[PDB]
Amino acid sequence: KSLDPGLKKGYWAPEEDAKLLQAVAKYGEQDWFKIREEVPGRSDAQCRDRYLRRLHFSLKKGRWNLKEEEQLIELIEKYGVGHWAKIASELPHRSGSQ
DNA sequence: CCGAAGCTTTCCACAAGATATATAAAGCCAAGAAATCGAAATACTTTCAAGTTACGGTAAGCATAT
Repeated sequence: KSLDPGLKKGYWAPEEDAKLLQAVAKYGEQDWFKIREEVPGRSDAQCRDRYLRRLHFSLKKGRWNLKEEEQLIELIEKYGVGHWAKIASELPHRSGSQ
């Protein structure tokens, strides 16, 4: 992911909407190294997390309403702290980075 | 009549030798098969590198309420 003349460190998504999303219909959630052979300027390490955190559907999103604090309480009540402990290994897509 | 120059081989002698059984106990040497075991190569288990994906850690620059 460094010292590579073929990678691009941009911030926006130039042609990423077509180069990266086609794999959704092409390959499964495995063998990401097959994708970088066709998409230039993108590395698999960042592409995995980009795909995951961009195409996820089940996330706690929206405005902080009068019912979300109970959701946070029941989330931190499942196993413990969750953010950095080992219990994050079983949390489905509830990684600490988010 | 004085002087000068030419022991290996091939056969008779016939009295011994040679090749022949025959037990017969005894161990060994000696070549041909049958059984046995050591070296190991073409294979199987496991070890060990080597890159690689699932799973996160902090941190930085932009949207919007007060």
